Amino acid sequence: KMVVTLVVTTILESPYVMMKKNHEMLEGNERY
Repeated sequence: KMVVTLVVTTILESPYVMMKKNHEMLEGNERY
């Protein structure tokens, strides 16, 4: 053939950053 020759950190506080329902099932970016 042709031969070419040339992040965001947070905390576990309840009102600020809480884990939503089904956190064990859906975990990651869309979890908190």
